[PDB]
Amino acid sequence: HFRKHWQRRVRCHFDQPGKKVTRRLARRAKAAALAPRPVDKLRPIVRCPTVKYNRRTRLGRGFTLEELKAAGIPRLLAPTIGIAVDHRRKNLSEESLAANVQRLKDYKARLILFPRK
Amino acid sequence: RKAPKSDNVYLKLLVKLYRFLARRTEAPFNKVVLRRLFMSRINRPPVSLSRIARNLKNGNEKKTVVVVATVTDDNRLLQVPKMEVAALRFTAKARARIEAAGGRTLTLDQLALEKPTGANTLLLRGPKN
Amino acid sequence: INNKEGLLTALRRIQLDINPKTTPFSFHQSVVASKRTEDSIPQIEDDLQRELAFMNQALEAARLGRSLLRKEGVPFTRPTDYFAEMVRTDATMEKVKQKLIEEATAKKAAAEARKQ
RNA sequence: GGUUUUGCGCGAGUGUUUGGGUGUAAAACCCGCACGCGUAAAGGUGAGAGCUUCGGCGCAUCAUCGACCGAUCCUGAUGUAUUCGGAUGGAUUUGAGUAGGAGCGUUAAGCCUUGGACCCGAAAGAUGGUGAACAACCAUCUAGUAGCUGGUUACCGCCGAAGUUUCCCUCAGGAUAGCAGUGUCGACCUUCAGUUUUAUGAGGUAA
RNA sequence: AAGCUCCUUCGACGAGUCGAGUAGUUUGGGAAUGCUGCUCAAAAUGGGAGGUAAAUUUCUUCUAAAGCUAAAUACCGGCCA
Repeated sequence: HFRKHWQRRVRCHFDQPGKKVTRRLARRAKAAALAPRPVDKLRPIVRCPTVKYNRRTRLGRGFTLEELKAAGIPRLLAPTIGIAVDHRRKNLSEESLAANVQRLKDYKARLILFPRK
Repeated sequence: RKAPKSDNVYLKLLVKLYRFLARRTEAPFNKVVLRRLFMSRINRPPVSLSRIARNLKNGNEKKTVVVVATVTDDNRLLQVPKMEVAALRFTAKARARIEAAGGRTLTLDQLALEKPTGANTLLLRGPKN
Repeated sequence: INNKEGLLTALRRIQLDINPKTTPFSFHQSVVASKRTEDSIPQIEDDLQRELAFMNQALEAARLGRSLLRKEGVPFTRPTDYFAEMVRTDATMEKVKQKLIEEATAKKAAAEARKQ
């Protein structure tokens, strides 16, 4: 499979450790900007779509509005205190709702919220 | 032959030991062990615990199993009998399952000291291809 | 399910009269083979035996239809003076002549190369 | 990117290096979930290395008789929702099937395919420009490609050929076997032999 | 000025655009894979795309024809190291 001019389109990766250093320094810069805050936002537990991966779960995009309302977190405050919100996802069942609500109250139990001024 | 193809220095130590034995004793066992020590890895296929468990059946349960290869664990074998095996290498699960059953694990130099001529031994080869 | 009497009565609701004593052969133009076409084919997978069995059934049909049309007097033989349009365009028959002549010269070139 | 062999680690598993952590900072060290490949979803008899308490036990492998399965050929059970099912006895059955796993990763060497592809060597064709004055030149695609030449870099040692059988089809050719070599298995002067002898074949051919 | 709650009140969502026929071009891709040109030219419990032999198109999942937006990505050039 070398029918085309592959010489002009070879990508080497001699900058792999340098890019790893760059990524770690970017994370350090994020830490410097957000000093007591975590560098990541909280994300829900979701089930993998297909039948092949139905058994396992992973991290989602953001919490459903029903999950936030059931956990006692208002919708507008949630992105400002480190929680990700996804308006597209639906719960569709009482078992993902309970799991992500438990995740949200676990996050609330370990949060140090500071006053505005 | 004249030299083993292996670069393992302990393999060459075993080759020197069994050269001496084959020369200074009239035991065909030592000559066969030396010949198999000269042989390559593909010519020394792994012998599983189940194949030894089959061959340890009639009156050989009191004999010492000699394998010039690596004994591997077999998951198909549910119960491991008591066995005294002398081999080049043992995998971790195979050695653990042999010692957990009350059996024992040997190297070839301990065999050469305990059984210099191979009396009451059971020479076993792994399946070809 | 097989509600058989339902299929018979639905056929009766939609049957036309097919009786050789009442309607002529040209009306239906339908002939049914006597052989059931399951004994002539031992296994399904071989194409040659299945195709020759279908050939046998259609040849039986063609013979009996030709005999009945000869009894009827309805014209059967398409004559050479009758020119009509074709089922597929004459480009397609140019192509099929082209492959026949191509394999003909391929076979004769192989034979000539074996002679040479 | 395939394939054969030697070494090595682990082994029914194997592969840390996409990435994350860490660092004395392109090194070294560590690994959370995946993913790739592989594995999963014991019979008789006879030889046979080796062992033997001399009674025998018998590796790997081979031969032979058997066993089981995907599926195929009939016989067509209890049963069946009443139109579904296959129980028993039989087959010259197959398989890249089972019958106590061998693979994964890496290194070294050899071979094959594609990239400029061991080095140098057409006529061409295309794109975009420069000039004239009755197609030419320039740069690039382009290290274009086809055949066919020329050339292809120290020493010593050991082993060493063929220029043929058969098959198929392009003509512009490959495959198979042969000659040379390597590994494994089985015996081991048992056995083997471009040979004589004995019997034997076509020549009773000469005499 | 702002967020939330409640409800004997309301809730406007992009047209020579979808789509049909046809000619090119392109793609692994005739539900034309996408795009474009010509002719015709929509809807409102609507429209698009999928699932399904399962008894009829049951069900599922989104809203086109207006627009903005950092990061992870590329880099034979620029200022350097």
